[PDB]
Amino acid sequence: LPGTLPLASQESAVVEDLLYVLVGVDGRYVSAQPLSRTFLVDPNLDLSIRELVHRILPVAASYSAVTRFIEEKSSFEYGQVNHALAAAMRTLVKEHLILVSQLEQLHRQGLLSLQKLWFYIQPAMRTMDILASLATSVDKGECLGGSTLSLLHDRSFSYTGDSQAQELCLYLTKAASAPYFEVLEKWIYRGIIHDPYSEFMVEEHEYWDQRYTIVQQQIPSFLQKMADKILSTGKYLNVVRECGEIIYTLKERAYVEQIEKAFNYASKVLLDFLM
Amino acid sequence: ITEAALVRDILYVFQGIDNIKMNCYKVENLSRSLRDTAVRLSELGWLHNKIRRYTDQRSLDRSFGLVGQSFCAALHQELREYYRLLSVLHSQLQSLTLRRLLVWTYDPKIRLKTLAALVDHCQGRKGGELASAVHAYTKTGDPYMRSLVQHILSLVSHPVLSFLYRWIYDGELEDTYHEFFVASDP
Amino acid sequence: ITEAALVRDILYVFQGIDNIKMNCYKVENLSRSLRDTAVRLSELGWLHNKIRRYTDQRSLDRSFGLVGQSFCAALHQELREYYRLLSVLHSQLQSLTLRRLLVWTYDPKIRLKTLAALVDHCQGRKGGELASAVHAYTKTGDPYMRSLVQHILSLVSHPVLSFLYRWIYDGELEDTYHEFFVASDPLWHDKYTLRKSMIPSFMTMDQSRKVLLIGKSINFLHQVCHDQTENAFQGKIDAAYFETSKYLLDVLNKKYSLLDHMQAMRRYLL
Repeated sequence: LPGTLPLASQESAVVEDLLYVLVGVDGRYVSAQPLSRTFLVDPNLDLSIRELVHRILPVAASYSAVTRFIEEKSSFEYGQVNHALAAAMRTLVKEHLILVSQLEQLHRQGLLSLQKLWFYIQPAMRTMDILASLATSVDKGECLGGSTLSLLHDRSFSYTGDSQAQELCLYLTKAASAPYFEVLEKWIYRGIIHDPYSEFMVEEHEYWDQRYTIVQQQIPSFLQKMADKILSTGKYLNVVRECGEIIYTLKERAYVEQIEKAFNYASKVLLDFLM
Repeated sequence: ITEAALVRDILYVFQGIDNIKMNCYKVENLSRSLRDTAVRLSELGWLHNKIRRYTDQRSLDRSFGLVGQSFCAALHQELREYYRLLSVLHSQLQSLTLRRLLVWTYDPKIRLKTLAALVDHCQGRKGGELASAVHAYTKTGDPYMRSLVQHILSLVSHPVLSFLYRWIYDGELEDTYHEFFVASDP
Repeated sequence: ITEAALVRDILYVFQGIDNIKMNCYKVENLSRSLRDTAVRLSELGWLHNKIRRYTDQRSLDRSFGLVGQSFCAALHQELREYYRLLSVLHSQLQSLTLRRLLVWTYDPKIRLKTLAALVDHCQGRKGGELASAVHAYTKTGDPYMRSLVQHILSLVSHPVLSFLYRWIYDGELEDTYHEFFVASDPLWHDKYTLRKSMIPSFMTMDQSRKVLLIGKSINFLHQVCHDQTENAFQGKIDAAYFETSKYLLDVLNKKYSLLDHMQAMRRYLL
């Protein structure tokens, strides 16, 4: 019953109630509604106060999307990329739970006004707005494997002037690509293709142009320049085997050059093997 | 009901011992903002009960083999640590609150998840067929899980590589329980 | 109506949320010595609504470009601070009066008067043409404004400098939206056009023909030749010129002997 409570004091009830909705647990007055989440505040609350509350509604709603997305992305079938994408997307959720703890401990001394809460959470309103946009654009068009590593390379190009959401989308793609770049160092420096889930750009079969064939969808779209030298590098390693490190960087092509240094040897062992 | 009283019972529900009683730990007053976090906070205990029944039901019968022991005796080194965390959390109750627990117990909500779901994938497997199930779990990619299960495999696959290094250099296979893939005929 | 009640609503009109309602914020009793200062103080909100609409309306469509996104972003770091002032001010209310707000909010009536008049001078400008219309606000002299806008330009030149440092050292221009002043055509006479419209004001028209020539010199060195490899800003263009071009002749005289054909084309054809 907030109608019987004064203005300057009832604010101390919303801030400690609103400090829980940002975690996922429901609240006392500002409740959540069943399922993109919609919220309900109060019939008898200051109209201006309700408008101010609405301003803090999106960060929570942008959090109830990433949390649901993280649990789902643990499926083994989703590929070895939609996995490490969900792990590196979890460390930020941990640091978002630390930022809500530091607020409640600062709320006990009463030093936390309603307006103060609105500012403090600004680094969180920008980050949990980036991840709630990838989590909703990776599931819209079903992506798994390379097509989930392309989206993290265009959504990192749009923020060319943010310099703050461009450090983030570089931290994800740097961690959501270690599994992919660990099956590649087996297909170039050797001939074996592990790829338990169907995600790699090169699949095999069972007279020699149908043995290994490029799959067009699962191309990282930043290796699209060398989609033919990769397939040609391992292929030469197998017609000899049955007879008898890479890291991702932006605006630096240390891996594009690293592939040419092995394909230029992959042929010199087979061509010499036939002469 | 004070918030401190809830912090007193939750530190027990993390173990199996039950306001909070026993499949969800239905709590039974208090405000809605408290019941929700308790129900979503007392999930470690339910997971703990699941990872405890297996390492107690199969530590009873003597027909589980030699691999099924190094597995049932490697689910304990990953439980003493979960008993060290409960030690630390109890010393501070004398300050921590509900919203402070969520960050404390956000990581052991995952280890207590893989293990609680690693003992169901391998239920009736004994001998080497159990050391085969752990290998399937490795193909996950998640750098936190693939680094955990790839350690339990390094303990479960020690007895298997004990017969192998015996049946290769000495040719004397001995397993009253049929585990090794080399079956002899009397 | 008590004076304290006015101090309660004004704290909200500073944001857009409306006694004081919504172009002036006409207030609707009380004494004349109160209504006048309220209308004077509320004119900070009407400056807050206009800047907020531009960042919001253009944070919706995805066809505003790369430089445009930076300008919209550049208007939020200069709004969180306006969100911090509203915070500290409210705490004091839980004493301050109208005769006390005027001095508190005398400075953020200026920053909210350059920004609310910087988003109208550049309305339909996208790409580099926007980074050239937020530079035409530096010729002002006012030491408080020329040191504010000359920072948003620093956060609006980063994207323009990005491409340039790409189209000079690698010759691979990529902009789905047409922003860079080097327009390609899907190898010397055509496929390169100097866009007269999207040249930033802070680059002289001659400097814009030394980048279109360094980019072309490297793009042509890869495909056809079949080979693969402020004042400090002006020195960077010339450093990228007196090295790339001097190398283009070496690969065009040793791998193709361009000169040995001119002499041989005089002996026989002439």
